[PDB]
Formats: sequence, structure tokens, C-alpha cells
Amino acid sequence: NQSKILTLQAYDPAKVLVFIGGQRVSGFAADTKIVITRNNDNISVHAGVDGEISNALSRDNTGVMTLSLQNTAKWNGYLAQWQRQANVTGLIYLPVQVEGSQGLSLNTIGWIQKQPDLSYGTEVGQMDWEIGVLDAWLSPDQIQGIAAGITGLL
Amino acid sequence: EYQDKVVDVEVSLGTQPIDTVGFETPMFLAMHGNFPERIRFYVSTAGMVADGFAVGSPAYQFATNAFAGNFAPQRVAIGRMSIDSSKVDFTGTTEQVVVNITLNKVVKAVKINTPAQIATALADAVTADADLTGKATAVATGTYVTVTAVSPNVVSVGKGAGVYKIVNESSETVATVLPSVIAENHNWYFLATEARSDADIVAAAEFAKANYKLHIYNSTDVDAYAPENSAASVFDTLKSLSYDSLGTSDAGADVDFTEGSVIGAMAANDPSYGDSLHLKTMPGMVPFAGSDTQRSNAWSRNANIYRGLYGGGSYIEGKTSSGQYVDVIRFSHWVKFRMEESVFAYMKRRSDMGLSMKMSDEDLPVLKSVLMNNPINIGIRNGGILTGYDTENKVSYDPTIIIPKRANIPTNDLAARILRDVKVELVYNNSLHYVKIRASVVLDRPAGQSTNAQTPMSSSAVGV
Amino acid sequence: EYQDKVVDVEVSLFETPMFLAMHGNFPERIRFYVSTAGMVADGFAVGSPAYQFATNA
Amino acid sequence: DPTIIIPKRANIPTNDLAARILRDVKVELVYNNSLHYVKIRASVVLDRPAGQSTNAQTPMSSSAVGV
Repeated sequence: NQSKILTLQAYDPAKVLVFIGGQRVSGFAADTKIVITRNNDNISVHAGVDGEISNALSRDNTGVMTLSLQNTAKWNGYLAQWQRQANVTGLIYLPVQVEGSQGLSLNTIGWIQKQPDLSYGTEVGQMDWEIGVLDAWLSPDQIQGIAAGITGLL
Repeated sequence: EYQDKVVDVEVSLGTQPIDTVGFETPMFLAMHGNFPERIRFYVSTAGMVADGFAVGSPAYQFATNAFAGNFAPQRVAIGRMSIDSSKVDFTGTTEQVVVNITLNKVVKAVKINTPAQIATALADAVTADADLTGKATAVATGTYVTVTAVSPNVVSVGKGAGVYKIVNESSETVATVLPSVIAENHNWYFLATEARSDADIVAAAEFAKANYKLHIYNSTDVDAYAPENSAASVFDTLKSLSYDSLGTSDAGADVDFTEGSVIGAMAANDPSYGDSLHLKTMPGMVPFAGSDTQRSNAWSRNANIYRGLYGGGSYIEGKTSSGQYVDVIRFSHWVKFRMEESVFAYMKRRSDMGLSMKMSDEDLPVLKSVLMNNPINIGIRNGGILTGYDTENKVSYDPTIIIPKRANIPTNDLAARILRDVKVELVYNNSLHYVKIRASVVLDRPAGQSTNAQTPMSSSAVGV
Repeated sequence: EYQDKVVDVEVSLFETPMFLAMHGNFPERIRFYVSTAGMVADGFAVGSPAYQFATNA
Repeated sequence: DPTIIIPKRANIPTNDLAARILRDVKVELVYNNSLHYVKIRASVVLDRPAGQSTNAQTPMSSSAVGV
């Protein structure tokens, strides 16, 4: 057996596009751009004494989308001003979209949950904004779909 | 050029688009006069009917069957032969008979309500239509009605409702026509014929082997599953000649031309996977109704049969006339075509910049990489080509490539400027066709097993 | 010598002994074969002593 | 699920880059349906209804006999 290349193209971080309200975000941090995590488990399990197993689905799809930006980036001002604008007017929701380069994507509504701490030091600082998401289901954008009707059994 | 709206939307209700797939376009050699060209390409039955083809006509049936497969192509090639007349045979039994006939862009559906009486009534009804009489002709005889078009008019006749045959007669022979057809376009892979005489089928089979095409035919014959000693069918005829052609028996092969279903289950299947046809489902075909002995006879004659199992329909055994599996033939053709295409594409690009290839040891070896790209590697990735070490024979399956050196090339080839003796080797994989299981059941308490804990020895030591 | 195709593919799925057989399949007192396929083309009946010797060798 | 597709720059013919107009954007949708007509099947019993079958097995899906 010979080793196989898992993809034809190369994963390019610059190809990952983040659209918050219809504008592209720029000025990201060094290591990680964005992290998406679900708040709660998908399926719960109830185990009886005799061994009977029953499960119930979870309808809580809220999640948190970390966003790292350099403190010198101009987008810090946009989010800071929008925070107060929403606080005064009362409108906090805005569309959020993420395009993957060689992975999953995301397209839902979101809001600003917490403002990151600010620290000034010898080197350029970093700010990790937290953006909520109404639904944290990562959707594919590939040829997937012809095999989902094959894995099905039982 | 001028757009009156910055944004416009066309709301199509119900319909949906389909993606563009790569495939091999089939060719159906039909006899008619709807267009002058020897061969045309259609993308849907709508275009064929727009060209004067009558609904239910052979070409229409073939196209609608081909476009309904899971691997159906997106183009169909329709050949053209001369046409002398056509027949509507009512041999058999039948309550309402409807025959769709189109004459010179004029579409009509004659109607009628013992076969001879039905044929005579239909012939009389045809003459009742003044338009048909002026431009077309009809005559009754026995159980069939013969219709002929007046010379400057084109008539197309197709099935409506009821039980009957539609047979078209033509003076042109397939052997004479195919050499002209191939001249206009060689861009097709599958070969099919409307005429179902033994001579036409044999001629098509002989032509296909010479011109590297795949031949398909449905026989609708009853001797196809006669006892093994009865070597009198076309299937047995082809065996003696060692020809290759995917032939199968059926019941509607001369009312629907079910070659379309097979092509649609074969067109968009990439040979690189070695994906046999064993159990592929095909719409349109009808299950084989014979008993076990008939199936055994058909298998002995290499006549494939469509069988229904557990509620569905399934092809079986995908065998050809010569006995070799169709999968192997397709794989061999795929390798033969694509190795050549890859090498030619590299050579042309290398000579289009100047610096054309030269016969020397310092430039020849690049053919190894050129060939290891394209087929030899795609086949391994998709599983068609086998690799690894064999434990039984103690041999390896690794693909091999050998290139001769300049010192070994005879002087004559340096004048002819052609290289020879390049060698390649491959090992083909195999699908799974049949499985046999051995079960066991226990009723009482099973007997206690042996309590030996030693590691089982391999073989007896006693040997001299 | 015309070659209609730029690239074509087929996709096709030491000391020497001497055996003094008795036969009349060719006039020469000796001949050289590279396999039993060449022998049968000369009319050698399968299982004949010369064919057996060649196939064993 | 609704679907949206957008073509890439490499697939846009050169002519449209001069006309500066994009084409081939595709969207799909599935429309719901209201309820218009309903048909009911009632039944009435007069005497004592007959005793029902006392089978307690889980109803099997389909016959096993198939070749």
C-alpha cells in the first residue's frame, strides 16, 4: 500500500474568509484565527439499573466563536463602536459567515458576547473577541451528499 | 447587450438543473430520413421530437431509456441509414390500438378497435386521413400493415398503445454504412444497431473489434435458453468466432430497444475502479421469467439475463460472448487509450516550445515519470490496480516500466525515427460475485471442548 | 509504414539442449523453437514425446 | 435545505468582464402546501364487538421468502 495525498490543493489560511455584517475581517493574530465550539453535547444518554439505554436529542445549538485580532487592527474600533450602538438602540444581532478553504463552513446569526481584555507591553498585544452564534452546526461545501445515503443502517 | 434591470430573476417552477458530467457518448445506428447528415448529437428527447421523430419510434425509445440510468450520458449519437418502408405487425392478440405517425412535420394518431381484421381496419383508417394519403401510403397484408412515404415526404411511425411490432426495412447494409459513419465522427464509444438480423449483428461485431468499440445487442430470441446441445442461436454463433459483445436475452428488446438501459448503467462509470456490472439495477428492463434449467442454459450460452430478487431487479454476471468479463475489456481499453493520450500530450507540449525530444539516454527515461503520472497512478488510487507482495507465490505486484537504451536501438529505427520495445506490466484487481456460507445450530448442551493449551504445531516432524 | 496513431496501447489481458525425436514434421535435420506454441504450429501432436520434453524443459 | 451557488472568477468568460455583468447564480427552494380537501371513514358498532386476535408478537415488516 502506498501513501495517498489527502487533497489536491493546499490548505491556505488566507483563503478563509470571515464576513461579519457584509464586510471582510482583516488583521488577524499569529497562531489561530477563529475557534468554533458547541456549548452542549448533541445527545444525552440515560442508563438504567437493568442496562436499558434511552437517549434524547439536544435542541440547544448556541455556540461561541472566538476571534483573535491584533490590538493595532482597525476592526477593534468597529466592534467597539457597534457595541455601544447596540447597547443604546437595542439591536444586537447581525449576520455571520465563514468560508472554509479545505474544510467545513458556517453561516448563521451572531452577536458580541464579551469584549477581550486589553494589555500593553513590549510586543504588540492581542485581543480575542467572543462572538455568539445562534446555531453552531458546521455545514459542508463539498461533493458530500451521495454517500450519506449509504452509511445508513439499522 | 442592453439590460433594463440591475438585477433580474427567472423563476422556473418545478424544474431543476443538472451538473455537467464526463462520459462516453453512445451511438445508435437507426434507419430514417429526418436529416441529411450521417450522424447527429442530441441532448434530450425534446430535441429529437423537434426534428420530426415520432414518439415511440426506435430512436426515441433508445434515447429515453438511455437518459434514465444512474450513469446516463448527456449526449446521444443517432446514425442514419436509408429507408424503404416500415411495417406494423399485429401478430399475436390485442382493446384499443393507437399508432403514432408523423408525416412531414404533420403529427397524427390513427386509431382502431383477430390480427388480420385489425390490420385491415387500421389500413383503411390510414387511407381515410387525406393528409396521410396525399403524402403517405398504406396497404394491408396478412397480420401486418405496410406504410410507405411519398418520395418528397418524410414519415415517422411510433408505438402508441396496444401490442404490435414496428419494423423498418432498408436496402443499405450495416457493413457498407459504418465505414462512412466513422469517417464523419470518431467521437463515440458504444455501438448499437436497429436492424436485428444475424448478418447485421455479425457485421457490427466484426467492425467493432477492428475499430476498438464496444458492441451491445439484445436478441429477443427464444432459442437463447434452449438446451445446451442446440447450437443454433446468434449467441452460439458469436462464440465460434471468439468475438466480444455484451449480448443479453430479453422480451421487450424489439419494442423498446433496451440497449439504452445498459448504456445508462455503463456510460458514466469510470473503468479505473474496476466496478463490475454484477448487481447494477437498470430501469426499463423486465425480469427474466424462465425456470432454473432455462437460466442454466442461458449461462452456458453466455446470454446475460435480468433477474428480480427480493423485490428488486438486478443484472447478472456481466459476461461477454468470448467468456471474458466485460469489466476486464473496459479496463484494457481504458489503459490503451489513456496511456497513449498522456504520452502524446507530453510529447506535443515538449515539441511546441522547441527542444523536441531526442533519442538519447539522457532524455528517454523521463517517460517513466510521464507514464507513472495519469493512468498508472490514478488506477492505484482508485483501487483498480493492485499492489503489494504476494505471500503464496512470493512475488510482488508493483507496476514496472522498462525503457531501452540507445545502443540497443537498430540503425533502421534511427532513420524511421520511431522507438519500440517499451514494456509495462500491471495486475488487475477483482470484484466479488458469489458467496457461500456454512451455518450450524446447537440444541442440547454442547460437548465440552478439548482443554489443550499448547501452541498448535505446524506440521508433523516425521519426514525422511 | 504509416502509423495512424501517435500513441497506442495494447492492454493485452544459456546453453541449449537437443532432443533427437523421430518424426517427419519438417525436412531439416534440426530446428529451434522458443516454446511449444511454435511446435504445435508445425503439427506436433500434443503429448508427443518431443512436445512433452519441450514443455518439461 | 435551500441551496445557493456562486461561480468563480476563473469560470467567467472574458466578455462578461468587459460587460461587467455576472451570470449563472443559482438558487433552489421547496414550497409548502395548504390543505384543501379531507375525507373521513367512520364506523359504527351495534352488537358486542368480536374478540380481537390475542397475538402479542411485534409485527414483522415483510415476508422472508424472496429469491
